[PDB]
Order: sequence, then C-alpha cells, then structure tokens
Amino acid sequence: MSMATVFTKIINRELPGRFVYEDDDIVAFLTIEPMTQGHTLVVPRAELDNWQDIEPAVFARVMEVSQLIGKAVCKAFDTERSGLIIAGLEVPHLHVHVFPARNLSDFGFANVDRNPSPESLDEAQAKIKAALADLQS
Amino acid sequence: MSMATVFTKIINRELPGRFVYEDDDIVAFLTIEPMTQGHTLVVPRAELDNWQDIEPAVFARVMEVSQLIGKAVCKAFDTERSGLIIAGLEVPHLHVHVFPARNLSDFGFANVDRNPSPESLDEAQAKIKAALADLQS
Repeated sequence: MSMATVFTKIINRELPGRFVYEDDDIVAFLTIEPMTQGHTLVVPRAELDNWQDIEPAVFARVMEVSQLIGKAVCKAFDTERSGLIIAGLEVPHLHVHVFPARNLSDFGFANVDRNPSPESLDEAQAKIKAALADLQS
Repeated sequence: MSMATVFTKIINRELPGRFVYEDDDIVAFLTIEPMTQGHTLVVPRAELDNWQDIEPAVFARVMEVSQLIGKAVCKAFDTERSGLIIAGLEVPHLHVHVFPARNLSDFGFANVDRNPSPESLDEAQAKIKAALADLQS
C-alpha cells in the first residue's frame, strides 16, 4: 500500500478518510502522516499535478480553499500561524499541506508522525469542522 | 543581525540582493539562506503577513507570481518539481519560498546553506532570469 494508492482510495471513498471540507471542485481531509496534529491535505477532485504549471485560476481556487483551511487550523489548535507546503514527491496528485505551525522543525518530512492515534485524528477532524462552521457563518 | 533585519535590508537594497522578478505589487529575490540552489522568495511590496488572512485576490496575485517562479526554477535547474513553503516563523512579512526540489529532505529548515557562495547566487540569478525571459516571452 504505497502512499499514492491509499491517497487515491481515500479520494474515491474506497478507503475511509477523515474529511473536513468539500466543494464541487476541492476536498480536504486529514493526512495519516501528520507533521502536527490537524495537518490537512487540500486536494482538487480532478487529477492534477505540477502546481507551478497548473492553470492560474484553477490553482488560485485551490489556494483560496487552502486559506480557509489555514484559518481553521489556527483557530482549532490555538496557533498564531499555519504552515503550508506543496511538495508532490510522494503522491502525484496535487495536494496542499496545511497544518498548525509552532516550530521550524514542524516543516520537515522526516519528523512526521507515521502512526497517529485514532482519537487524535478524530479530535483534529471535529475541531477543524467546528472552526470551519464558525468561519463560514 | 536577525533574519527579519536582513530580509528588510535586502528588500530595501541595503544589502546586495539577487532579484529575479519585479512588478508593481510583488518582487522576487534569492534568499541568502537557501534550502537548495535557486531558492527564491516571492514577496508583496505592501506590509502584509499571515498568508491565510490575506485578501483572496491579493493572495492569488502572489500565488500567480509564485507559479511563474516555480516554472523558472524547474527550467533553470532542470528539476521535475518545485517546492513551495509558507512558514513565517522567522520573518513577519509575507514571503513564499519557491525552490527546485529533488528530495523530500530538501524541504524545511534543518539544513539551509547559511553562507552561500556569491558564485552560486550569481549563477542561480542568471539561470532563473534567462528562464523567465522565455516563460513570460
């Protein structure tokens, strides 16, 4: 089960995922390898890749939803700042990493939690959904 | 000298900087602590911070220039992918990190080039500016 395989099964709902947001064009769900608790992936529903080469308006939409998720994770986990990363070296489907940021070491793929507890993910999901409801009202 | 002080000196041309792009609203220049050669900072001229709170249209403009820079560093350094990071924990002025990316270990702050050679900066500036000329034609 490579990361790309699990990722595609989540977006296709063949494997369970912890979603926090969905649009006609964009979904967002918790990663199972979080850099910090609340680490969310913002994902176009269509298969896209190579962020810098994507149509500007399409990328703008993804980054705008990413802003909403960034506000939500800051509110949910009481942080002043949210980190944002685009890498794409593990999964060739565009996805924006958005997470509460506290330490410079939070930005780094080597330090991810490869085995987050189920309650920690449940709580991240519930807190982000609660913050989004506040922000979208 | 703090990273914030050095950043403000570079943007105000009080330290020599390797600028690669400017328009009426945004500049881009090589960081002097690069994660990889060609690591560029995309920066609004206005005093803005906290990417997730920026007016959506203003952020979209920063993101569009970030895409242009991402195209340019991939071409200039012959890498398939560009990394993109927004952190903000060291400098409280919005700036987007855009850099050619070959390995997950490139991402983050554990191993930056803290005194890069002038030759490496000059060559990166040259190659990025040459790539930009074709891209925006």
